[PDB]
Amino acid sequence: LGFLGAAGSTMGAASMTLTVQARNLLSGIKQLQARVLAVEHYLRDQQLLGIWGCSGKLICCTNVPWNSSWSNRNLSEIWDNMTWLQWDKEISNYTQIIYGLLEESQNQQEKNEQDLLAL
Amino acid sequence: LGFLGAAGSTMGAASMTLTVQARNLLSGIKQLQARVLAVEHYLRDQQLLGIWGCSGKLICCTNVPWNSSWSNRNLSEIWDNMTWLQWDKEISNYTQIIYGLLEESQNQQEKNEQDLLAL
Amino acid sequence: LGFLGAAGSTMGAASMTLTVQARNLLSGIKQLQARVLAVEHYLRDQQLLGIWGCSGKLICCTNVPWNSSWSNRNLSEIWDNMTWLQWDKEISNYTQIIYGLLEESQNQQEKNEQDLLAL
Amino acid sequence: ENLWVTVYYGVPVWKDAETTLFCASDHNVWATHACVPTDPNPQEIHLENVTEEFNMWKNNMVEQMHEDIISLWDQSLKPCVKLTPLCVTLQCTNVTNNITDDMRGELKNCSFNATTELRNKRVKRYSLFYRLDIVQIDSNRAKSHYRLINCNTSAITQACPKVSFEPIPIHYCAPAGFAILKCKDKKFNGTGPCPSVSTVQCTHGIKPVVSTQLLLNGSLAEEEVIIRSENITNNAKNILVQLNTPVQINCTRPNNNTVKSIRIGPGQAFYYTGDIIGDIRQAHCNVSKATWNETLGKVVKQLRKHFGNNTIIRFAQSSGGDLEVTTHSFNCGGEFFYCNTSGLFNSTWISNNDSITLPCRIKQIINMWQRIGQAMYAPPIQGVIRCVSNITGLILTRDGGSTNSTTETFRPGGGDMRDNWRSELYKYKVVKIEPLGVAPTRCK
Amino acid sequence: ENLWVTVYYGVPVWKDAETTLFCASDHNVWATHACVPTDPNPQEIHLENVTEEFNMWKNNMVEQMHEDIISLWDQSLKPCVKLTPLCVTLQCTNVTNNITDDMRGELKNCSFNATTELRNKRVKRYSLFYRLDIVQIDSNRAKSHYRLINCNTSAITQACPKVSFEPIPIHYCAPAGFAILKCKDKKFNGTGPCPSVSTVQCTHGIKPVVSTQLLLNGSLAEEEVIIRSENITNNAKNILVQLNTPVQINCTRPNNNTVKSIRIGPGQAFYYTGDIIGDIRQAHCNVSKATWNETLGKVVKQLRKHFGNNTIIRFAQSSGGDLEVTTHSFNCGGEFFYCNTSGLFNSTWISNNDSITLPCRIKQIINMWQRIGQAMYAPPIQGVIRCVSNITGLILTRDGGSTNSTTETFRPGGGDMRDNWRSELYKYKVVKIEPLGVAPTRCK
Amino acid sequence: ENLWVTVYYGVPVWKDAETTLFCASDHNVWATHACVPTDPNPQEIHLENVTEEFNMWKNNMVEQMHEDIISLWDQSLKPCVKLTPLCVTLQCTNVTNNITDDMRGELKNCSFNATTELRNKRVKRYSLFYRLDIVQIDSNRAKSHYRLINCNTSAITQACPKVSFEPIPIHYCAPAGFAILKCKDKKFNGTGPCPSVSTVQCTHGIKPVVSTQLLLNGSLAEEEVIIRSENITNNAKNILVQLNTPVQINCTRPNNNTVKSIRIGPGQAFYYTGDIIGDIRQAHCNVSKATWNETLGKVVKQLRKHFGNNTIIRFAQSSGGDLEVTTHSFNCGGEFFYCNTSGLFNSTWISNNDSITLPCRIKQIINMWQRIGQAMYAPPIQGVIRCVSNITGLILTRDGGSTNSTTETFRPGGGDMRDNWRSELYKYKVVKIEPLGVAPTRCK
Amino acid sequence: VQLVESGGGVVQPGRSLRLSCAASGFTFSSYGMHWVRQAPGKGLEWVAVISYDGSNKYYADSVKGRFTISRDNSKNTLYLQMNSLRAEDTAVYYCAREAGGPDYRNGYNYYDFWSGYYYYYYMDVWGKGTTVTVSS
Amino acid sequence: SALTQPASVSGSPGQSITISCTGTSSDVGGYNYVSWYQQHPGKAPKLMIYEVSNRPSGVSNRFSGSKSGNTASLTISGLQAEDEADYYCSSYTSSSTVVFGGGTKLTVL
Ligand SMILES: *[C@@H]1O[C@H](CO)[C@@H](O[C@@H]2O[C@H](CO)[C@@H](O)[C@H](O)[C@H]2NC(C)=O)[C@H](O)[C@H]1NC(C)=O
Ligand SMILES: *[C@@H]1O[C@H](CO)[C@@H](O[C@@H]2O[C@H](CO)[C@@H](O)[C@H](O)[C@H]2NC(C)=O)[C@H](O)[C@H]1NC(C)=O
Ligand SMILES: *[C@@H]1O[C@H](CO)[C@@H](O)[C@H](O)[C@H]1NC(C)=O
Ligand SMILES: *[C@@H]1O[C@H](CO)[C@@H](O)[C@H](O)[C@H]1NC(C)=O
Ligand SMILES: *[C@@H]1O[C@H](CO)[C@@H](O)[C@H](O)[C@H]1NC(C)=O
Ligand SMILES: *[C@@H]1O[C@H](CO)[C@@H](O)[C@H](O)[C@H]1NC(C)=O
Repeated sequence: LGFLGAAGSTMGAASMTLTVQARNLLSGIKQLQARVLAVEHYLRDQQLLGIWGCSGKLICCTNVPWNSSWSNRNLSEIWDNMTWLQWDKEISNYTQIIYGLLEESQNQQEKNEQDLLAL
Repeated sequence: LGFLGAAGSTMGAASMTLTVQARNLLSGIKQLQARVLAVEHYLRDQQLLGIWGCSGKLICCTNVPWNSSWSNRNLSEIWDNMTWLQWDKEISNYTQIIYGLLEESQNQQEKNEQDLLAL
Repeated sequence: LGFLGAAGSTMGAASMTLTVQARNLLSGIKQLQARVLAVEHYLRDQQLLGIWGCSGKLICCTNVPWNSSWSNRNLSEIWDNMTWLQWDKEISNYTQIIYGLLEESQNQQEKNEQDLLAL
Repeated sequence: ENLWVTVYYGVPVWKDAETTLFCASDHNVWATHACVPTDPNPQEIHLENVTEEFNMWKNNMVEQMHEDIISLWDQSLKPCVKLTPLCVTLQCTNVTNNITDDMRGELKNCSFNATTELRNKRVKRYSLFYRLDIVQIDSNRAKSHYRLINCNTSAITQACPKVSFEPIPIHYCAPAGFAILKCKDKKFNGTGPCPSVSTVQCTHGIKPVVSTQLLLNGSLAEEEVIIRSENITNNAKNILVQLNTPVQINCTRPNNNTVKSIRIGPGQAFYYTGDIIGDIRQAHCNVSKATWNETLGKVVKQLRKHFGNNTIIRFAQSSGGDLEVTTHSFNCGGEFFYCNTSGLFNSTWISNNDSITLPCRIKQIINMWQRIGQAMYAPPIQGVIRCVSNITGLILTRDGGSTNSTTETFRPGGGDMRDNWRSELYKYKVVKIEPLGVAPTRCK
Repeated sequence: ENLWVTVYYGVPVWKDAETTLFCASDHNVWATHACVPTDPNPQEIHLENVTEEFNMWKNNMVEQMHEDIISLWDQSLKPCVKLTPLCVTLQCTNVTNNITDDMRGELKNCSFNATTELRNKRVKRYSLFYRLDIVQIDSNRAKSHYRLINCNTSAITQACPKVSFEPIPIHYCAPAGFAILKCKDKKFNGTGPCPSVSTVQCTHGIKPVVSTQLLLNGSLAEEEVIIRSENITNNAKNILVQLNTPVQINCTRPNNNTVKSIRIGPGQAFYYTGDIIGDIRQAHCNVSKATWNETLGKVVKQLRKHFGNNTIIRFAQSSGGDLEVTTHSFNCGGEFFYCNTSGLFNSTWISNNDSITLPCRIKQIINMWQRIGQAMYAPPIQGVIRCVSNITGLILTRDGGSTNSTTETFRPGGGDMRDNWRSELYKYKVVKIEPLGVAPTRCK
Repeated sequence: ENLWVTVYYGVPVWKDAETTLFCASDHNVWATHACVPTDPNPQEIHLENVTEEFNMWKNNMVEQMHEDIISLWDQSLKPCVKLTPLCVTLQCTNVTNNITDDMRGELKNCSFNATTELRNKRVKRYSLFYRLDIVQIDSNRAKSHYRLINCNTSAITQACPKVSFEPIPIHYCAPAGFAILKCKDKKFNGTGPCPSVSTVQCTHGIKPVVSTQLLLNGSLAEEEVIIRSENITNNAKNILVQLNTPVQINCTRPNNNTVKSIRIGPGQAFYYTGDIIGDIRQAHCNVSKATWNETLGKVVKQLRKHFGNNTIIRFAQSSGGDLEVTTHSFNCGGEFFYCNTSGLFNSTWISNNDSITLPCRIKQIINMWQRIGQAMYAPPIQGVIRCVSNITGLILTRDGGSTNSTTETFRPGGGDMRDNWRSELYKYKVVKIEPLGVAPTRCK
Repeated sequence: VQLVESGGGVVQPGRSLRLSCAASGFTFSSYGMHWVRQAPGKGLEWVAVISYDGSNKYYADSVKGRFTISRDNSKNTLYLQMNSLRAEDTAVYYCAREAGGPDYRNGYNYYDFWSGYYYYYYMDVWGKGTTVTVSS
Repeated sequence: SALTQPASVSGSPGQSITISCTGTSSDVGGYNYVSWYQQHPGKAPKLMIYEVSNRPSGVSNRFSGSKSGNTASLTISGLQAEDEADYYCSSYTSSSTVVFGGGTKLTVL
């Protein structure tokens, strides 16, 4: 598969092509505006991963439980019977709250423990 | 609290908003220049943190005791009473020496120690 | 040392300047072109390092062997009787192969294993 | 034993997006110094089972593209000689070079005064103009006084004969972080959930041919004649018809033109029409009669598919107004042709080795776009020009009413400029890549 | 026991720093396409336990605003018709339409030989001019050989009547990595610490009002009249006075002017005043007398806090120079007024309905700022002009010393653009965010 | 024995690269108001056992310098008064002064109709011009009709008297991610390995001195004269001779010329030589005779090593072409001089104080950079001037082809602006830093 | 600034004769030209006028059909070709230049096609004349 | 065809004399193209007056002229011996030809 070749596939399969997608995220005035735009988007995402404790991690298991009502679905349904495009449509309403929960419950709290335990 | 909400708080109290400050660091021709500069500044700090082994961390600890000649206040006296604005002024002229010290005293030594694990 | 202080020295000796060489990778229209381009080169390298499992690591160690056809030399020659400029020429034609192996053989295997160590 | 949040980076997810695109190549007004060559190996996904709904007329790629074209035209025209100094009273008489009856009144010969190399000196001079380039300025003073058509509005500019207007195809390329979706549905209706989609980094090249009533040199439909409209019952909007077979058109300006050159000012060269020798004949375009009729029969059947059965269809001539809308227009060699369509849109349809010649007229002073901010003068072309092109599509409008499924009349449109490219870019959509996604599981 | 060096990232620390700012709007001169949509959420965050020193006149936000207005004017005027073809001599006489002795000879009836659309034709035309726009030749035979006052300098340019010069407010926004710190202390002048501060990403809008004496349509002081200066003991600096009582002023150009236009060159339109219907009247501004007296009394109460008590204070008008530094110069409706404010500054204060009418002059040829490398014309305005504004502040100077350091006297003047915008920008300071720092503690 | 792969970041690896460079500042054409501040303390780093191979003439730094200089000239020139209004018939007479023998026919007194501030008033003006600036229109009849040499081609434009032409040295700096490699070797002739290198972030400053046959004000060789060429047997190539000893040259224009001026239009002014105070004499340059002889002998000494022994070496004057390729051209005070070099390149050398005075010509209308898209009028300089400069090197042309392959003869050449800069840029190479690399080890 | 006539020979009645004006010292090619004749004891009689291109040629009625005017812009030469000469044609023939020049109107000199001067309508430069005689 | 002109005129030295010449609409009452020449015997004629009253460069200010209706007039003020020359009137006609008058002999005695 090439770039986005996994778009029509099972989420649990597509997870094995994540580096394919990551690889292709980076490459008279418009040309600079375009290059700057790509950089800005790349960095916004990297920063967010760097807040949740995912710097350098392709996949992260977080320490944050979540509200089941966001998706009343079986894990087998999510991972085996549907695509990522479909998944995004189902949970698009919770993007901001998820990110906020991770921010507070991941490194903002975990690193309080890092200092407290450094004895 | 929002952005800079903790600016007048003590250093200890203000450690509770590190992720807040981080998120607000990222977003005719002079406006393009302003965007490029914001990126350049951001990357310099990220590179320095990477050099010190702080990529993805809000809080780091090194292998270096600090030199008391830089400040003669004790631990709780600083952390529970001074703000970060005040502290930064108090030790402003030692910023560069501390950073240079961290760059080599931690990682040249650590990378060699971790290379020897191959023997 | 200063920038390129060990450039003519051996590969082994040069390992002590890695922390030095990285320092100057970062800082109307021509100036933007120059600055944007420098950023792009920096970020391409960071992306490769992230994929390879190099989260700010100065020295990375992978789980991937190299092909015996690429070099017939022992480690004592590589590290003590060779410089990095010489080595780069010596293995120039395998860079792409190596990188493909560093990305795919490292991440697919790491996640197939890591996701199961989390149960 | 609850569930936890898991973050996945590198997720293959799209969002509708609008961004800028890069110009890519395979002097010249479009194939310029700030456009780069493409990589000729598109990394397609070979139609994986992804369905995506998208459409024409809402694709803002067209608007960006339109603006770029305007900018390229101005950029190449800025460093060119102003013809402002030539806005003087002109003295015309009848041209005497064996003009046939069909051409009487088409050409006018004027003498005038103009500046030259030295500021204080002015030299009498003459040139030949097409009648459409001048106006009479005063019956009262006499009957010989004329001026150039646009001297009472924005200045006319011309130089840079060395610059080509050849429609070299340009590819558009996505910026990093973006991708272009491509529709392979050859039966696509222009608006629906295209089941056959791929992804490219760059579109194929599109020739920037600018025309009015008939679309020339575009993509050909591959299987069948197709029709595109934003709303079929909207009689204010245009209808795009893509043909599946090209119609070959042979155009000419069959007159041997001498080109002359004088200086107006300090390196300020002016080119103009000198004597035309041989006799004078009307410019024209020919189409196979048989192929045109075959083409229409296919179009009519396709139109009927979007109407009831045994709909009686008529073709007819345009409403008039500016010549640009009235006639077919195209550029060839830098020359500008305005051609009648009387031999093309005339016949009617019923429920059950020859050619068509279209007369053409020539203009030199042209307001290139719908705006009147500037004006351009075409240079003359030395010798005799012949052009061959392919009709790949038609732009038609419905009359504002028809009655009881009969006399449904279609006429040439071409009122918009944008549909010259909507007809080519309909196969593409632009999306942003959103690699960061979240999906739950059971883990430590 | 021993503390180790530790690193905290995401630290709330500020640095005094200078960068540029983004333009956000609320076409016009300022609200051009090159400006960001209005901030939908000016999310102000108050800072607990923060005191900072904000010295204005060190605030380079002023300089950035100064440069932006200059550039915007130039961008707007750049594509307009020039008045170089009008730099000919004129035959002028006194225009008559029931003109009083006060305005007698002020307005002239002038004729000149104009260029028409075709450059080889000339015609005689008439237009009206104000005395301040034109000059004579004395020795060359006769006096009716007038020329425009600025044909000896950079070409006078003006047209584009469609462009609005209404001072629409513009917001400034920090670039990423920066924040704007605002002073909430209502008593704050321009120096020293401000005990109550908050930050924003974007400031509120500020109107780019141009003025030489009376600052118009600006922020009002809320608790008291505030007198600000870089230096309050010398006579070198200007005194900026912000009122807490808006003073309404009603200005007029009571002349029902008719506008005529011609074409000089290729779409090169020119506009001028033609006749005036009805009899001619003197331009003026009306200030409520009682309000003005209260205004000055409040200023005096404040002067006594920088100055001593029981001091006789007197006001006087400007010492002279061109009208720009002598009169109250302002624009309204595109018209440029030069009003005599001596009626506002002809009183004394002691140790312990009725309107004021200020006569005004009208000028059409202006130089915008203080540069003389450019000149602009002004369009005529059809009809009668009526304008209503609020005096927000005064630009005052102090006279250069007195016997026994008593009887202080003040005068309007010092109308530099930079000092007008100080009254709006004093509330803001721009700082850089420095998220990284060291604070040693116990760890391994 | 089973060893694995490691990745090293911060690896000292070089690649050849093509990128651009910055500027240096500490008005004029190059060190402008929009030029990058220089580095007060660049750090040169010696590289232990690095030998680097590089080539002159493959160095793209030269091309970057070329393009920037052209751009800077155009930026400087753009906001100047055009002299198109002065392209009129000139009525020429003689110069009423004491003219020396070599100056007869060198100057003409030209009178003409000139515009004034107002477009209805015209006056007769006169100016003195150098013969090379003036062309005969009709020798037959009139015997007095003349024009400026470039009025029939792109306009002559030049004013901007406030801008100097001092060749202020510019340091070039690399962007982050790049480094500049400097060669410290003193024997290398530019094609091969350099055993002693160091790197810098910025080069020393390089002066953009205009030259042809002789190279002025360049960095001197430190140990020996070095003769560099792309191919020694290719007589179509220029030969660069870098001296290890300066030769002093003193030039003068011994004429106390007075500058007069006229107002042409709306802020449009022109400056020219009017009166001349004192006698009229030819401009000239002095070269120490003894120094030149010894210096040339040193060049010959080296030619005998590059070429074979017992070969008679001769020097001769160039064969022809326009002034720009036959004289030694240089800028002094903003003025352009074209000096005869016949007294320099006249010798025979075999294997077995005083001075050289060179007469000079003056050209005021200049077609710089061999560009035919524009011309400039150098402004006159008030009073008598002197020029003192150092000869650092020569550009020679070998006359290829000889019966029995003997008696090599050289002529001055250098008709390429790019070849002047070679003398300072030959020491530098631009490198991309590649911090990533891979190597084998024992870890897992 | 001279007009020099030649070809003033003697012919029998009915014979042809060619005159030639060797113009020099002026842009002959930019000026119109005339021939004038004067029989001994008689006043001046105009014969013919010619334009730069010849586009305009006019003759006295008295010489019509016998006299042709032509010119060479380059050789700076004016010609008069006489045919069927009558006794009455004996005269001194003169070469004269049509004055004229640019037209100074509205601030700018105006010129004809190929920068030819226009006519001021009076002869200025005269030659010396040559004698043409018809014998008997 | 020819313009009417007196065969001769005369007057004493130092006196002002005029020479009349009469044409038609197609001259003086049709154009200002009206000129006078002075012809010393044995020489080609030279222009004295053109454009009715125009002075060629080199002609003395004692020479003038006028027109009225179809009558042209040459004024010679201060007659000298040098004036004993034939005078001719001429005109550029409608028909673009040049018409000359008969020629006047001036005697100064
Ligand atoms: C109001 O104005 C007064 C007078 O200028 C300010 O007082 C000065 O404050 C500065 C500190 O920025 C001191 O260095 C000066 O010595 C003070 N001047 C005097 C005469 O004492 C005062 O700070 C201003 N601000 C406020 C809020 O009142
Ligand atoms: C060039 O010619 C001008 C005239 O066009 C000379 O200027 C005149 O100089 C004489 C004295 O020699 C004065 O009497 C005149 O009044 C001047 N006329 C004007 C208009 O200024 C000028 O000197 C000549 N220059 C040279 C060097 O020949
Ligand atoms: C003023 O108006 C009156 C009519 O009301 C008229 O008679 C008089 O002449 C006018 N005066 C002037 C100076 O225009
Ligand atoms: C014009 O007005 C002036 C007063 O400014 C006066 O002296 C002059 O006589 C008036 N001229 C005419 C013609 O009314
Ligand atoms: C050259 O190489 C040797 C390798 O043994 C090293 O010791 C030395 O430092 C290098 N020296 C210089 C000055 O180049
Ligand atoms: C000089 O150039 C030649 C090539 O023509 C090269 O072989 C030689 O090594 C160079 N010599 C030096 C010392 O640079």
